[PDB]
Amino acid sequence: LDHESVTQAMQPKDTPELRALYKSFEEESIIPLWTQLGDLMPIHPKSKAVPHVWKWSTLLRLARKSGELVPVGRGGERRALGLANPGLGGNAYISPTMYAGIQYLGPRETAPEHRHSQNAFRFVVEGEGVWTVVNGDPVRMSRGDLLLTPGWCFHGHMNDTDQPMAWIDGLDIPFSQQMDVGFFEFGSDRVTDYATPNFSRGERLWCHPGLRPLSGLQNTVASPIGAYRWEFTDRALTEQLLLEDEGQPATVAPGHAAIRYVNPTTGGDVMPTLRCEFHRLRAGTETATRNEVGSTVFQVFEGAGAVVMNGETTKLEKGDMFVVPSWVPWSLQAETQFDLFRFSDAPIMEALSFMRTKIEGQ
Amino acid sequence: LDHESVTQAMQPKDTPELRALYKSFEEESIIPLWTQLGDLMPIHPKSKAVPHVWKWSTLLRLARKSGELVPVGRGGERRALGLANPGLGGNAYISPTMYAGIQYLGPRETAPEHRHSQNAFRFVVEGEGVWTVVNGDPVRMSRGDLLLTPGWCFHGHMNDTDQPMAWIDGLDIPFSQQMDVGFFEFGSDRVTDYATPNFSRGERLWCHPGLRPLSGLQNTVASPIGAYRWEFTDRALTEQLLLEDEGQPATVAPGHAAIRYVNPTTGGDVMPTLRCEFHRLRAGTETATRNEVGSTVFQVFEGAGAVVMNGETTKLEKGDMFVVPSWVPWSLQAETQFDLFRFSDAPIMEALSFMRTKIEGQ
Amino acid sequence: LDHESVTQAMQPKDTPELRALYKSFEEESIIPLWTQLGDLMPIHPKSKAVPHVWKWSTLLRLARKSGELVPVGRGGERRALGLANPGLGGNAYISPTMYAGIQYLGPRETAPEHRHSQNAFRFVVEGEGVWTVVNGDPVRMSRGDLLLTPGWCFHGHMNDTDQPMAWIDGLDIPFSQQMDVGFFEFGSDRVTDYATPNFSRGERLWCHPGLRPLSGLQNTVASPIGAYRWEFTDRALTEQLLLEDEGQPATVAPGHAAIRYVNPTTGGDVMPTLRCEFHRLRAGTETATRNEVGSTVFQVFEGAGAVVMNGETTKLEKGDMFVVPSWVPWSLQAETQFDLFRFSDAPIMEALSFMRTKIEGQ
Amino acid sequence: LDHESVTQAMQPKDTPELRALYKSFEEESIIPLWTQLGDLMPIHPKSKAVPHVWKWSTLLRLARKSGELVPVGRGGERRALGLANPGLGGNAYISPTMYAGIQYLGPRETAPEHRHSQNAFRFVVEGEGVWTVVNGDPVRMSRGDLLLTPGWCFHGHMNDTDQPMAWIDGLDIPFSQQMDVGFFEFGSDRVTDYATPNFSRGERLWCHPGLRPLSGLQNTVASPIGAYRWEFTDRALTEQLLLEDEGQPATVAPGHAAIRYVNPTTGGDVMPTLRCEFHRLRAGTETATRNEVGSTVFQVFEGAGAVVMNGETTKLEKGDMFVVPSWVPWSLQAETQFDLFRFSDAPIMEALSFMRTKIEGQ
Ligand SMILES: O=C(O)c1cc(O)ccc1O
Ligand SMILES: O=C(O)c1cc(O)ccc1O
Ligand SMILES: O=C(O)c1cc(O)ccc1O
Ligand SMILES: O=C(O)c1cc(O)ccc1O
Repeated sequence: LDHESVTQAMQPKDTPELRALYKSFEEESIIPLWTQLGDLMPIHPKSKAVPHVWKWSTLLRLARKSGELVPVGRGGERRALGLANPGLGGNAYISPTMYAGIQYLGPRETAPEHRHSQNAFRFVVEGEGVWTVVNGDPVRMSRGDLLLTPGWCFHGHMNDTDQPMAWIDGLDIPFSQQMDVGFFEFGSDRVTDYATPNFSRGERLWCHPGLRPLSGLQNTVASPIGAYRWEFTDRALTEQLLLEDEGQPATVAPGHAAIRYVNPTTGGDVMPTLRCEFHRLRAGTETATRNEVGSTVFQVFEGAGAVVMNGETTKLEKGDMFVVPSWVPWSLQAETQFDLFRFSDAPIMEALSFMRTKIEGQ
Repeated sequence: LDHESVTQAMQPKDTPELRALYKSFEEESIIPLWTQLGDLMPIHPKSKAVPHVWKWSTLLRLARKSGELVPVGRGGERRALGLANPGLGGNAYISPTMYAGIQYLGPRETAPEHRHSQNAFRFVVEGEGVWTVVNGDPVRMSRGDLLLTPGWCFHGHMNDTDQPMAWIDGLDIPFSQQMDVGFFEFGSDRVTDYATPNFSRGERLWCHPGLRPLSGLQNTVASPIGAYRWEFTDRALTEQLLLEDEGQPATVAPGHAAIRYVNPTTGGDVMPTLRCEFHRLRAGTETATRNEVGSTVFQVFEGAGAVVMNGETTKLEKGDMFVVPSWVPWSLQAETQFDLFRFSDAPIMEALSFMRTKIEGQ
Repeated sequence: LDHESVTQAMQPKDTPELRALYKSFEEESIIPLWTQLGDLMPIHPKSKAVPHVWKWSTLLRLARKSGELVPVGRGGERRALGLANPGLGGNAYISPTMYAGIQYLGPRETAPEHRHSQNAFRFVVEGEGVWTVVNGDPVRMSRGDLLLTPGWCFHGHMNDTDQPMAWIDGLDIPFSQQMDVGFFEFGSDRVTDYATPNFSRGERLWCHPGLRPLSGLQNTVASPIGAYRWEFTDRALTEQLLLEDEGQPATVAPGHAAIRYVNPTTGGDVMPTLRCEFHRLRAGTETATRNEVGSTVFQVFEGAGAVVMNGETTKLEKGDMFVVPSWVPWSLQAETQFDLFRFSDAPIMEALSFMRTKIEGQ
Repeated sequence: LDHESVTQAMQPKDTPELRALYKSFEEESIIPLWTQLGDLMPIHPKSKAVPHVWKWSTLLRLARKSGELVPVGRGGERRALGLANPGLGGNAYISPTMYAGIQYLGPRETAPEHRHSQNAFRFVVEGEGVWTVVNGDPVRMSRGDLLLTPGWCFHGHMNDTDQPMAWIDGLDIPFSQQMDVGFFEFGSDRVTDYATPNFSRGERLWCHPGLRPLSGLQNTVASPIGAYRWEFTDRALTEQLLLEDEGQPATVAPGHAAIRYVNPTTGGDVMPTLRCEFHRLRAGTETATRNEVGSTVFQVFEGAGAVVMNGETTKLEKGDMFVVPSWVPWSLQAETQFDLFRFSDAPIMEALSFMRTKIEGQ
């Protein structure tokens, strides 16, 4: 049974006294339950957000043009283009939980030192030689690099070359706004440290596999790894595929290599509200259909193939971004070898025990 | 500095080419960051919900009248009156995270066996001899009793007497709706077990202080205590006040006794999304002003006194309910001995490391 | 295969040069592996301690006589009689991990305020009106009461009546000695607070089922419950048996009711090194045979029946105590209703992932 | 005050009746507390084990000679030379908790596939081209490499060259024997997989910094990293020293670089009972004196310098090994740059809340 076909027993006699009680409800800020239980409590998630794809060539065109018409600054903070879900009523929200944005930084430009409670990351698909300084620690950016900017950490963005750089912001702005959890402070209009060191202190303490500095024995809520570089991400994915060739367990599913970016102090997610993963599918691979609670977003990093969402196949190229709202059945099909970057609100669904998963063949 | 007075550097020249790019934004579901950073990222939480009080005598009048005009049933599920925040745009939400409701159950009436992912509790200020059956386990209800109804547990409500009963629902419906996390199923139109045992199985395994059944060694995400009875709550609060008389640490603050309802398997909160507490202030007590992230709601259980919210003192009687949205400075003043029941979304703010606290004298 | 029948390939030619190398080993503090792998690394635990029973009437006789011949004091600290395992080479160790002792306190006598790192508890089978003061907090003692005395907490013992009292100490002295973990300090020769309050502060904050004081929100490594009283222990066990009569899950095994004493801040064990449980078997009940890693000890609190250890049935009366060393197969058989108190080193085996369990019918 | 000078009040009158009660004690396996509280409960740890150094050139000489006189085999399992503490009564125990051993494996020799509950690691100071197969996964060994062999994992050792190899075993045999926690099984006399792959599967899934395979989302009690290679260990230590040159936090103490080997699924220790660290001191560095609960052991990997234990300076060269029993004050002084490998029983002291630390300048 469901909400579209269950017997509605309460439906009250439309008398003067009834309408007067309803007038009374309006006055006293009361809304009766009966007239809407179903809206409030669906059979399964039925998101206001809608599955949607953004074409990279489109995003690029509008990003370059923004580069012409407007400087990056101080009220607006970033020349960034936020992907707004058609189903979310004009809000700059790619899902109810996440903001997803393309930030363009033109030659020699800078962004200034700020912090907010909202958790953030920067993912670079094309570009080079911009540097984000986090809590004073300059973190070089380049193709394939995930940089983190966990909540309440100072950060600003200096471009060291005559080249523009395009990256994606991901944040829990939509969660943080709706739940009243936001704080924000100012730092400097120049980035705090103009130095351009090829690797960051955080990297240099923390990017040694299976090793922990004795000066860093305390666990952290977010990750101290300022950058997860393309190289390591690439090699991990390749080994998983080589291991598969060799008949050893590694891949998540046949032909489907994948890793999660993690906080090394805990082995858990990079930040309290956001999970990041990277996936490499072999040419020909088609993932089982999944329904998962919460929203995820992917960007095609390399290769060619397709998503299916609610049964609708959309063809996908390098750079394209799509969102799968809560519970929408989704799968991915690689034409060539298909490299994809992923973020979701899953750590929220998981901390609060709201997660569920339906997979096709089980 | 803040968002009302920082220099806005980006403000682009209003040319034809600019307006064309903006037209282009609308078409492609893009919203640029610059025109609204401040809305998105405030200096501190600035909730859409508003501090509000509901007068019990008012809620009672409208609840009784609902008892006349409408039966409790099957589409509408409950004859319950939801406290809607004036600041939340018509939604039946007392805060962005919580639903708060007054449910009236008339003589001999029943509610039927359902379950949903949404977490729930039932708190009885006046009434007797209704019974909620949880996963088949009948749980008697009476003045002062917190009953839990954790997510995904079957539940229905049979009234064993010619008396009406009034209680409050509290749920994370507003969280669960906005985050797309809701599921819902049907059970029976009679409650599953008409038996009326004076205490429930859960109570009888789990309400022995400092003792755990060896058949219940596994930890749970929600509490197995079906009911936290007035008696124990009352005695705890009294002892804390006696201990204070005796010069021993106990009270949270001078004259301010208080306890948190807990999951005994973990010592943590009753449910993943909701904290419940009970407070007893001595006559004359005035709490330090607090700002806390997330929303809380209180109901005056006994006595007389006042709240101050944003500096506005409101006088309060037995049964009244008020909400303090995220970050609104609040304090409480007891005229007589002031007993109050409390719920909040704090376990969410805390799991996700979003919590902060400003207290007056420190 | 095993160590008694595997081929020994290394066995070196007994030449002058070999004996010279062995002489050399002795000199340099070297012991070669080859000559003893099997001693060092058995097929399954093969404890030096031996299953043993102590007859209460025996312990009582020797305790009273100790009462005549010797006062309780200041070097010797306690007039206590420690159960020494025949297999543990003269040490006052009931198992390799635990000390088990019967302490006699005669009329009007006191013990003085000390503390040590070693974790301790006091369990009273017969007696009344002695009081242990813990960190200044007087904790009354009587038949059935478990008192805790966690490591590094000051404690002393005043007897308020013309009656002697007999209880059992349990401690991790044998663990703490062998692992070099012991510290010890002095407090007073009178107990710190001669007052005799019928319940202790700790009880009065913490013994309210499912409730936590807001002044005690921090988790603890040991339990803040100073006393787990007979009443609650008794009622818990009875309810589990009533629930069984009623066809509801409760008992661990058919006719076998049981509870674990717990730290309410965590739901975990009372102390880092020691687990305490209480068991009530129905007349006729015979438990499945178990092998568990680590040692346990039981005292018959009420009733009559038997243990089987390595196949040897021993008949048991009120007060008797037996130990089951690591991995010895054991079971219990109730003739009448059989009440038993239990402690083990299981939290150690469990924290370090050394635990295993073999049960007969599975 | 202490146990050498506190008043001994109990000392009973030596009468016939007293001696008869004592005779009675012996018969009934009772040992009275009074006559020995102080032995049992010292003021601070006073270990039976003694600070001791083993000279590498000595260990090497006896290891080579063992290579002549005896083959590695099947009863004796390993041609390994265990460092026995003079203070531990003939047992092959370097401390009460740990076994420390030097294993010699001659040309073309193998060890066979076994497993035991006891946790183990292999650390190579000099040697190359031996391979330990763990649960079928061949793990190459070379200078500076820590290999893990967590409890209950099959393992055997094949030497692929005409060269001998010398390494150290470290195990919790002494803990496991004394606490009755040991199990042991047989596998094959050839290692299971003669293949010699330059890196192991475990490495290849798990040695990518800040990355986790989605096929390995479950946490583990021991580490899945089969090998922590010299390279990464070396670079980590160097960066910490470069960071210090650059005025950035990194080192534990001035001139004192250091890392802990960790389980990447948790950020915690490599195994439940054993901590491993590596330290690199700058020439001239002298560490503050420490007292720590539990025993540690170090091996000088490179450089030259000294330890001080109970005030006794001993000079130290490449390969030397020393043990610091529980609570012995210790410090380290580098003459040249001083590289050292370290293991301890600290995870035990820490899980059970027995740890304490006294440091000189605080
Ligand atoms: O700092 C950033 O790059 C940033 C970018 C956004 O699109 C939104 C919020 C931010 O703080
Ligand atoms: O079952 C209830 O009593 C209930 C009451 C509400 O006001 C909202 C949702 C519910 O499930
Ligand atoms: O304080 C006690 O009652 C005690 C009794 C013992 O048998 C051994 C150590 C102790 O500290
Ligand atoms: O497998 C080994 O290399 C080993 C070595 C030892 O010295 C002691 C126990 C072992 O299992």
